[PDB]
Amino acid sequence: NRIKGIPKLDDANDAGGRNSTECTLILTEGDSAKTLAVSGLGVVGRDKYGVFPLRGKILNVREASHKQIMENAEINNIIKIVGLQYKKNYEDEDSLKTLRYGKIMIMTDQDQDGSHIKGLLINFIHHNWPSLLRHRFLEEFITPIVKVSKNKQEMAFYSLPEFEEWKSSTPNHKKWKVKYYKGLGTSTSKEAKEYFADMKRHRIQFKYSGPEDDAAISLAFSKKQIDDRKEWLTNFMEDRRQRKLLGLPEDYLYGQTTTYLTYNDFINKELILFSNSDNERSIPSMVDGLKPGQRKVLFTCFKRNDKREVKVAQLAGSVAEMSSYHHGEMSLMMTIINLAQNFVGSNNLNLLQPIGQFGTRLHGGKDSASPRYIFTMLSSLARLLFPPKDDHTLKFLYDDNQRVEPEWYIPIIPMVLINGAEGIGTGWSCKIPNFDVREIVNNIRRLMDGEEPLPMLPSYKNFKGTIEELAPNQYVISGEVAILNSTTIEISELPVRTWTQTYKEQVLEPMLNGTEKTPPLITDYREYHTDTTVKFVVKMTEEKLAEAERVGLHKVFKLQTSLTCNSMVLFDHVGCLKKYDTVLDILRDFFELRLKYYGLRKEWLLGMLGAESAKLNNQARFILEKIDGKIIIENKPKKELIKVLIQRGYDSDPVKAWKEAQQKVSGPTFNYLLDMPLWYLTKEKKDELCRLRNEKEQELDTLKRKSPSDLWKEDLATFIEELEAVEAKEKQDEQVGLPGKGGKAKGKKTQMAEVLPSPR
Amino acid sequence: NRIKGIPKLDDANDAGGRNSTECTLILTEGDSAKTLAVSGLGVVGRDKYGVFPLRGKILNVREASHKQIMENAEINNIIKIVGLQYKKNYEDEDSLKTLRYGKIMIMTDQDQDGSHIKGLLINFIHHNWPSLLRHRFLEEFITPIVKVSKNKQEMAFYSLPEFEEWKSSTPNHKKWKVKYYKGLGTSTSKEAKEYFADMKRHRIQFKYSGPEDDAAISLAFSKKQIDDRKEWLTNFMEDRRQRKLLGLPEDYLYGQTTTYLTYNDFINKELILFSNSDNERSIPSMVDGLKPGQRKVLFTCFKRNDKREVKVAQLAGSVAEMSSYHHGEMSLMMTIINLAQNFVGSNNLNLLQPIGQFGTRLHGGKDSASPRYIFTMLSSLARLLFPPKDDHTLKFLYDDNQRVEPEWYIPIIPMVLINGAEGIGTGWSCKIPNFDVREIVNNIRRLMDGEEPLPMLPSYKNFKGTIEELAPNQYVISGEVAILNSTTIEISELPVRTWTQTYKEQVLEPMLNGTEKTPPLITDYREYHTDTTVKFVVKMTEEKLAEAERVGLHKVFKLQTSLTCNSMVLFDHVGCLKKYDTVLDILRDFFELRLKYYGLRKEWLLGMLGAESAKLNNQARFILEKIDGKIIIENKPKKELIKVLIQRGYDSDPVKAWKEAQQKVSGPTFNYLLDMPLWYLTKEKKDELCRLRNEKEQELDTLKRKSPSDLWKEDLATFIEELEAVEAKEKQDEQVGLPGKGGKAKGKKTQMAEVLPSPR
DNA sequence: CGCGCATCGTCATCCTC
DNA sequence: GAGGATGACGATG
DNA sequence: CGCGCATCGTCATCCTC
DNA sequence: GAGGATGACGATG
Ligand SMILES: COc1cc([C@@H]2c3cc4c(cc3[C@@H](O[C@@H]3O[C@@H]5CO[C@@H](C)O[C@H]5[C@H](O)[C@H]3O)[C@H]3COC(=O)[C@H]23)OCO4)cc(OC)c1O
Ligand SMILES: COc1cc([C@@H]2c3cc4c(cc3[C@@H](O[C@@H]3O[C@@H]5CO[C@@H](C)O[C@H]5[C@H](O)[C@H]3O)[C@H]3COC(=O)[C@H]23)OCO4)cc(OC)c1O
Repeated sequence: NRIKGIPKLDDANDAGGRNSTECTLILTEGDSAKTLAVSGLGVVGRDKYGVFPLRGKILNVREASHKQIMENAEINNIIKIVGLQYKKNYEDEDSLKTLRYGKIMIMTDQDQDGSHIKGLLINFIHHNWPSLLRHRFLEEFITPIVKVSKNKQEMAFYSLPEFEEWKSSTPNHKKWKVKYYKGLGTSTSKEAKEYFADMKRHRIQFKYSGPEDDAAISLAFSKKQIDDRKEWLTNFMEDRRQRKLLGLPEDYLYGQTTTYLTYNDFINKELILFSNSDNERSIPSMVDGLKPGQRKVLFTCFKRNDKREVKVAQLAGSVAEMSSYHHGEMSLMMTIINLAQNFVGSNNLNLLQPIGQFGTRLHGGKDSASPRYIFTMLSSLARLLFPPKDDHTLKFLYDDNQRVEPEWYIPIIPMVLINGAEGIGTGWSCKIPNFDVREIVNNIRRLMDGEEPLPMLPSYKNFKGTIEELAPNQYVISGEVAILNSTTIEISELPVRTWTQTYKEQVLEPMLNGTEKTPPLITDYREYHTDTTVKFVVKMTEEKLAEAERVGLHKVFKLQTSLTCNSMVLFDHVGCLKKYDTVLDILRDFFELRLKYYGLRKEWLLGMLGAESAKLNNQARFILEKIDGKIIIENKPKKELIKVLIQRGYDSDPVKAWKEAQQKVSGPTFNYLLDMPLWYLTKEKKDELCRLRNEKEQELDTLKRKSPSDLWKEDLATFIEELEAVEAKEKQDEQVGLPGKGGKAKGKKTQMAEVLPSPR
Repeated sequence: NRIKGIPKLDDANDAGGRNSTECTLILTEGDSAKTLAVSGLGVVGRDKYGVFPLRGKILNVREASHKQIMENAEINNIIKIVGLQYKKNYEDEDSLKTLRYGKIMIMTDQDQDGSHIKGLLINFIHHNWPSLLRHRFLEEFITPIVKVSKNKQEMAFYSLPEFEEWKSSTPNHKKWKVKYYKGLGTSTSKEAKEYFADMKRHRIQFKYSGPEDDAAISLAFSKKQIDDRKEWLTNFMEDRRQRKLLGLPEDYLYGQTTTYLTYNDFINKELILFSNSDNERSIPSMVDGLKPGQRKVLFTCFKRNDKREVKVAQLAGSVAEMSSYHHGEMSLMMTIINLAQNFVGSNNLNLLQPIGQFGTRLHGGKDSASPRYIFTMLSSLARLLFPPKDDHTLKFLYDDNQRVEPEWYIPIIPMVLINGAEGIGTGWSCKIPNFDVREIVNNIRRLMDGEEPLPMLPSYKNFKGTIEELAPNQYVISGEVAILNSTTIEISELPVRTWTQTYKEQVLEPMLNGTEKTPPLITDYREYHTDTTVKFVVKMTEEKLAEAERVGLHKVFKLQTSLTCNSMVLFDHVGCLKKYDTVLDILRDFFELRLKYYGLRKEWLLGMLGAESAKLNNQARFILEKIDGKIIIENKPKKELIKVLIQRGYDSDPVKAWKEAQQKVSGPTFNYLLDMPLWYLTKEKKDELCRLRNEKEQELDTLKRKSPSDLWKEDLATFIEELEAVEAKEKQDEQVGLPGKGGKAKGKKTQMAEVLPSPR
């Protein structure tokens, strides 16, 4: 009785023989954990140790079809390794002895990712074998997350709140050399030996008491308890907000040694952190509409200038190095590719430039090449969207004592209304279609005036399809068809979410031949597709055309598309989630949040210009004094020079003062009055400085004269000019994409008016 | 008759039916070529087009065992796709019609890599079916390498000599916008349409006339014609040297349209370039002993400072970006890993620092983690090995109008004698064992004195094994065994090339049990292996120990290792290959090449110090003149100031003069006399400058007084101090690697003296 | 260096007793 | 006792 | 994101009629 | 003619 199916399994010495109850099956996530286990178990033993590497997410068997259960080979092989039988109750001790193993130990990192794997495993086990949750069948192995060392003294920490309490309870901080442990590649064999030297500290079992815990086990895995999970997340968010406001430290686990672990606290304390993290990283906020990955990428791009092009794979490492990215490399490259996509039906305004094959509009749009095959370059719109002067507005986080990206940004327009926010998280989701960019400026101007803004319509770049709204939060999108002759027909325009391969396989194949129930509808079809436009030389029987007209062209060819927008939940500026009703309310909230910052920017600009103004004034006064002549330069000591500078009414460095009043808002400094070359002593330099000192005075007087209003329009004027330039470049690209072919012929076309089923 | 084995094959419409002679099978290297073909053939057609992607190198069937032929599944599937039969002659037209295809078109890039694939394919076909080389069975598809564009005017170029002739024949260079085409990811569908628009230009067939060409076909594929290939490479190298000396341009192919292609020119012109490139990139030179990949990595590392650590995957992109690396990413990361390995038996002096798991000495040393899992940091020895002042000695290449790495370097010691040169190329190879680093300094000192240097012995870091040389260019290496008791035995030291897993599987398993012919030799064994040391608690019958002693301990346990060093072929400073005889001759040649550069460095340093010396002298004179006072600073025009500076004997910028005399070796410049701040007018600055101007004079007088000799020893003194510091750090690491265990017990040990078989 | 299984939740079709 | 067969190998496809 | 086949040539074992 | 079943989906394992 031995396993020979997969070679990756570490067959134990007693796996299949005597002492089946003492056989231990270890599940290791990822693949580096397998190497760590092979390197570490060489000292402890090999008899009661069978290691199996894990791939990743586990298929949820609680809600799946019978065909779906037999799909993943690995899940099926788990039974072959263990020996489970669905139609047999494992209640008697002999039934437990029958199994090839007696205990299952799973090990994960201190991150929240392992919580999902543990929950999926508990679901897979309890869904068919609840009675096995009381016979010491499951246990857990843990790892450290951070270690401090000073003078050969090490301390173990397994929780971030534990580390925070250690910092709050110990004096002389920044003395213990700190070392983070984000992944498995950091640990070595010498550390694994110490890890396996103490089993009572890491090898911790579980405990089950009362059926009520099973309800919690079902809480995160029931499709009928969505509102219950919503209330659960709401209670947790309220508790966290109250604790942060009161400043009381939260609770954590693994403070001292533990033998068992209750399921109720296990669900209420560990998996909830993964749920909160997934929700924070999945859906963007309403202020800037940017996800944390896009935020890190854009911040790293802002860090440099990037005048020339740059590789994607090379940029991903630079982003991960400074943004503290700890989610592999594939996800970041995928996010960069999604930011790079700008074809029709995907986005309306990108932050990069299309260089290479970023996926066409024919086959899924995901047929792009390797990130190193393709190149990229920053766009010119980002400079106007995020002005650099806004760097002094938001407060950055402090991780690793490093200046990192902020929590959000302040754009000139809501990005959710221009690129769409499609986020799927726990408790809620977000799906907002695109709109027109030209109407946004008119709406903002009308709102600045104080009039009721007109209702908007979902628009797309390079899309001539009309959209009519019958019921609120519901939209119908149809394409355009051209009838050249009573026999020939051509589809002019396709609606959103229409891929060439999918539409072909789902429409042309059933219509071409006679299916099991439908006669062959079409007689001929051709696909002269260009890079962006489509062509359909399709022939049809004239008699069948009348029936198609009576039924409906959009109905027969399936050109109609219905969408509903109800999940208007976004992260507020504070951090809460509120289900919204209309777009205009979101625009008004953004307008108020933006109005709050005109005074802040004005206060930051006011006085800052005055600082350099006074500095130049003092420099000019020093030059005039030198022209008159009182300060002897004949090897005078610096002490007398500083004394004269103080006695003659010369202030210190204003830039130093503004820098000092930034963290929380010897003696005098006069380096700037002595770091000036002799070129200042020339006539031309003095003449140009005499007006350079007034060039700043003009702007200072204008700022003292101008109001906080009338600035948004002046800022938008340059943006509209740049947008017209970008549209001219797009028209030039269309001229480049012009082969020299003839224009589309005019033909009869109609749009069907679907009866309103009064849905919702 | 259809193919259903692999889904990757693009089944043609006529593949298996009528018109078998007209069926065309296309072989595409890599995987991007398959996407390019799918994107391009959509316009031309799909009936007579069957595309198959290629994996890479092809197994050589001309010299392989019968078992080896049936190993690669892809090679076997090639027959299933085509329909070849080994025991059937395809001479009659009906036999050609029987095959599923009539023509084979292969396409590769303009690089030399495709030449190897084409040669392997020609070998695979001709080895069993020569008669098929005369019936239009094979053809070729080509791609561009570079394109120029200006004012909507494009020109195609397929050869680097063609591009050189175009540059030499056309005026107004740097006007046509150039675009390189190194790989397949650069080309787009719009370019593929133009590529397939002209078949007569790219689709070129072949021609065979006379059996003599077959000899050339065998020349690059015969294991008995090694000397013939050596003469062939020698003739080509001599011809290239003569053509470069005479300045005559070489010959190239694809100048005009061609219908056929002779095999003789095909072998003598295209594959020879791949052979030369592989030979240039495989074996390092004798001057620095660094391969081009190591050279690019080290140059990129020199470009930056790298005070902190850095990732390997992140560094690889930065190396590829500046060094013009066009060989993927895996090879560069593998080269970095090889540079990072410093364990016993691999290297003696690395250029990096071990951070992470770089592979242990237990399982092949190739069990390291992902390049992003591990970190790296530059060592401190590189600063002394390659002084920055040597940057003005060698002339860098000019690729893409960019300053790139040089062709070689000038180290203080020959790297081949400290890290080994193991290169395998066409025509020759190189395998040089390691030696002792301490003896190199003594040998160099003795050579500088003028005495005959003592013979050296191959040494290794942390290796106590003795080596005795009986015959020249031959070495015997043995380990050490400890006999604790008449029954117990332990192996103290293992010889070079001894891996724990391999030695165990090849020695302990046959000795433990009774094999088909040998009784069980050992009775027990234990493996208490540490990170570096080994332990063997092995028991043996006392009676069998006497027989083992009579036969030989090194002989029975296979502890002896024999190696011969005969391939002493290295690239000379000129570029030629000369088979060397002894190491001392190599040391003398390196000593002469190094002596040639003392005068060059002295000439570069002489005058350069004088330039800043005169500059500081002029600055001090200007300060003294200002103390006396003649130059009025009252808004005087710059023209009068320049006139006074000229009339008072003040020279221009010497740094500008040295910069001008570097490429081939308004009016005056006085910016440095006016770019000085007022701090120079202070007493302390003047007092410190009065001695700073003489600090350079002291070194200048010392250089004028010192000789070109006595500099190498002074340079080596700091290097020996740093080497002692590095060895102290290694001893500190050994103290870190000290668990606290007891020392190895003293025991009887012996080294066998093998009889000399007088080999070679 | 291309190959491949899933998660959270929301919704458009869609088909049969 | 000697010649064909088996792997060691290091950059690249 | 780990999985896997080869090339150029040189040489150490190595084993059987 | 209505309710359970099937995929669309976007960041990560
Ligand atoms: C191999 O070893 C491990 C794999 C993984 C998974 C994974 C799992 C897979 C799988 C593929 C992958 C792969 O992701 C895939 O990338 C693809 C690239 O973008 C587009 C094309 O499509 C993506 C797939 O949607 C995604 O699934 C890995 C990337 O990083 C991960 O986290 C992924 O196909 C089969 O099951 C986790 C591990 O432990 C931490 C492992 O040890
Ligand atoms: C998948 O598609 C393609 C693959 C290739 C080969 C390749 C071929 C392989 C194969 C693996 C590989 C892989 O290299 C492997 O890296 C490994 C990593 O370092 C150590 C561990 O061991 C190396 C292998 O020795 C090497 O073989 C590719 C890396 O870049 C290449 O050039 C390699 O295993 C099976 O056959 C070329 C192509 O066309 C351009 C392709 O389209």
